[PDB]
Amino acid sequence: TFAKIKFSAQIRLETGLHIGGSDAFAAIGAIDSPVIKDPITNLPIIPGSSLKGKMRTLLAKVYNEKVAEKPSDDSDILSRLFGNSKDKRFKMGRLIFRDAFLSNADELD
RNA sequence: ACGGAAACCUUGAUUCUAACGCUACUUCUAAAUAAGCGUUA
Repeated sequence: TFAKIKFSAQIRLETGLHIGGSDAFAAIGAIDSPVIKDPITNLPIIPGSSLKGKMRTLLAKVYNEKVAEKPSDDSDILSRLFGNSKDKRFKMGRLIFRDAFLSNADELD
């Protein structure tokens, strides 16, 4: 059965978040450590690469049953969802992450 | 059988050290617990 399930949620920060972007890329920021933003709305975002990497690192301490010096000698559980470039049968995972844009700018205003 | 696959803008950092809400200034100035004894008898 070919289906696609979509875990949707609202990530509410409970402390200040600093994902951090390049100084000249996310606009020229006067501050020394700017956060990553949307190139048009100039609102902070949570890129899907951030969530994917942090989730893979966290589940790499639980569902690995061993240690890995690279994200290639990983468990089948992590490879099947996030992907492994050197494995033929998991060259792309079953999880697709998305950028998380600001959703409550009205409420903040 | 998508110039594509895999990749945390990440690790370590105390908005901290020093500093008397302090110096000067009389609750003070005059003041008898005292005055009046009528008229009748």
